[PDB]
Amino acid sequence: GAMHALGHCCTVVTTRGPSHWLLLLDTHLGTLPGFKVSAGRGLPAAEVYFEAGPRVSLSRTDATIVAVYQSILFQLLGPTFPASWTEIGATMPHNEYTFPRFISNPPQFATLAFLPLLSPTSPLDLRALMVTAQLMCDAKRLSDELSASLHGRMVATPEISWSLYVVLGIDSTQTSLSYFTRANESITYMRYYATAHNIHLRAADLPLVAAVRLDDLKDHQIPAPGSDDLAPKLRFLPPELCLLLPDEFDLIRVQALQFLPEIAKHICDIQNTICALDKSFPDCGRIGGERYFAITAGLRLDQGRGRGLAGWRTPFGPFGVSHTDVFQRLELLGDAVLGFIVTARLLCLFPDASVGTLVELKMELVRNEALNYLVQTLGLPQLAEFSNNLKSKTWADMYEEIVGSIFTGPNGIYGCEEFLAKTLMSPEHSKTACPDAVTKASKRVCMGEAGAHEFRSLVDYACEQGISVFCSSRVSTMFLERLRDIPAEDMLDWYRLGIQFSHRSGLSGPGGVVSVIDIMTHLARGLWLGSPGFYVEQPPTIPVLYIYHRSVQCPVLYGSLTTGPVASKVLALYEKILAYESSGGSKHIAAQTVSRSLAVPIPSGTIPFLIRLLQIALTPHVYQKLELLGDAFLKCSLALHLHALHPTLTEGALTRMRQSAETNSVLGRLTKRFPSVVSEVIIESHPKIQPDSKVYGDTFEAILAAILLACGEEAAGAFVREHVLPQVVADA
Ligand SMILES: [Mn+2]
Ligand SMILES: [Mn+2]
Ligand SMILES: [Mn+2]
Ligand SMILES: [Mn+2]
Ligand SMILES: [Mn+2]
Ligand SMILES: [Mn+2]
Ligand SMILES: [Mn+2]
Ligand SMILES: [Mn+2]
Ligand SMILES: [Mn+2]
Ligand SMILES: [Mn+2]
Ligand SMILES: [Mn+2]
Ligand SMILES: [Mn+2]
Repeated sequence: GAMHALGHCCTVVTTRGPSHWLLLLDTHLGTLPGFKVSAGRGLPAAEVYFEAGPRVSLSRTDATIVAVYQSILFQLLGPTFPASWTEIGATMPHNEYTFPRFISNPPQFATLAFLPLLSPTSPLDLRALMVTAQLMCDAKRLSDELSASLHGRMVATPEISWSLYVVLGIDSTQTSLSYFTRANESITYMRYYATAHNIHLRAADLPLVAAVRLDDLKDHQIPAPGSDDLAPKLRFLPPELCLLLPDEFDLIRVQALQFLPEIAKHICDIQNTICALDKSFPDCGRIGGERYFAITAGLRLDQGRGRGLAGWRTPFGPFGVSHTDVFQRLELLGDAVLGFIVTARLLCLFPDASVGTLVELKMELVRNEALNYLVQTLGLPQLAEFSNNLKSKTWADMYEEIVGSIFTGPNGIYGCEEFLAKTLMSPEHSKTACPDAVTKASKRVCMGEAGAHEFRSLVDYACEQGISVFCSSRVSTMFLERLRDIPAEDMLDWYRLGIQFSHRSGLSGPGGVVSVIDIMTHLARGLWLGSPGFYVEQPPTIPVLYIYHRSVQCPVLYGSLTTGPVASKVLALYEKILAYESSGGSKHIAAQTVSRSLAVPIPSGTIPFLIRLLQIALTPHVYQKLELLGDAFLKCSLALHLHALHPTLTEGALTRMRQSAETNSVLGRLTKRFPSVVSEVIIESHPKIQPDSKVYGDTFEAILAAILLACGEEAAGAFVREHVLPQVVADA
């Protein structure tokens, strides 16, 4: 209509070859996921690929010049198609959508126009359109104009539904006057058209035409000047009813064009999917076409049905990866990121807890029985659709998939973390009168006018009522216990923070619902993502702040280190840990040596703190939790590095591969590649230890954590792809 014209380079491929087109959309739908179309309706199986182009503008005139070519197309497509892509699309029967059970009537309806292209690189020529359209307009009738120059050329029958055919050659063996037969009936051509279509031939004495109706021709190739490999479907028609199409409209071109209603339908499919389930599926950040495929992959647990997923068409992700495989490799990855988040946040939520109990709590939340509950609460099962022909499929899987999907979306870890906070903790996780002292204490809190003697009352009654805000029972129980250790005057900061999250996530106003469960939850959230660090039991409290190193910051919550209520807590630890008096001897020497032996560029002025975190990784009994964290991160890191490295592989492959480089022995050897000073301190702290010992692999994970903790994530990530990634053995 106006400048508004996003370009897309289509490529319709079939047995014969590729057909390119320039798709102009009046809307922003990011990149469009290709899709292949099964064999049927006269036309054979094919594949359609998309790929963003330039944002081509158009002067109203050029817009009318496009209109023309379009009508041409609509005419070559026949009467079974209304001259309007937008209409051809909005007429779609429900059974042809990716979610036929969730059809929405979106506000707008994209406008599309297809243009011919010689090569995926060729520019847009608005003048080449005239020439083209002219050719069509000045198209003679075969009876106006040898059988070797028409062989292969296309031609339709205007008076005959514009059906399309491919000229094979003039058959002088007979003429329109000739005869053909049926079981118990012999008729002349001329007569037939007069009887049926009720048309009166004029050049009845003209030599008939021998061509194959495009339908029948499905994918069969064209013989040579009648050697007629397979000629039973072959038919004959009056050169006068034949309108020879100009060279350009060659088979490839023609037939390829029979797959445009479908590209339109595709756009219609998408759009419909988007605004129908968009606010019903965990937001990933994606939009348009990618948000679509993302929804299909997460909601279409079963594969297409012969004909296809959404009609005859079946959308494939980058590298032609099925939505099925995508779900497979997003869960695998969601499982790991989810695992790492939990390990990190629990460490801080229970800085005094032991690894043992820290691992029990983890499962307590990452457990299938648990996630299968968060999924039920997310109302996903209802949207989940599939023909129960798929066997170890689980709801819980969907949770990890979403997590894996948020991460790879533009929202990333910041997204998974949010998704996580909301879901794992909720007032809907506990059951349910109350005294007066509590009710009044509730409101006062709802408006900050609440103090220390008002929260304790709230925690105790929530302590003696069995209030739970985690999908787990022990975790919840364990939670309330922590609060007991928390000084009342510190809880309002956790609240104002929890209530802060509930808001920017659109799941709550500026102020809480005014209930005790509600109140407790806002603390939970806040304490979940708020706690500064943990203790390395009998030597201070390690601060978890590898998140302030991320290139993108989120002050609204976390804030800055230059200073908030929460922010100040972490930094407090950070310094107190620098305020420690390094006993510098060897553990410090090894610590130093490891620092420069990273072969990785860590952010500046991050060294001193790193060294600290290294000595701790080196000293025995203390590296306990660091290892726990390293293990988790490493698992996440690798999965990622492989996920990117092998876009076509699935779970198993990806699993076996990363697990290969996680075994202690593997990690241990790495630990040895450090200048002996390291190996030395180990043996130093451990009497009569062996080269195949565990501590070797275990301290490595301890190190890895030390990098993440002090240098940030990506720094550690590079650490992994530089030293550990290389050790992954190939399935082959
Ligand atoms: Mn309908
Ligand atoms: Mn008549
Ligand atoms: Mn992917
Ligand atoms: Mn603790
Ligand atoms: Mn389980
Ligand atoms: Mn599975
Ligand atoms: Mn699972
Ligand atoms: Mn609001
Ligand atoms: Mn591991
Ligand atoms: Mn791959
Ligand atoms: Mn030992
Ligand atoms: Mn280990």
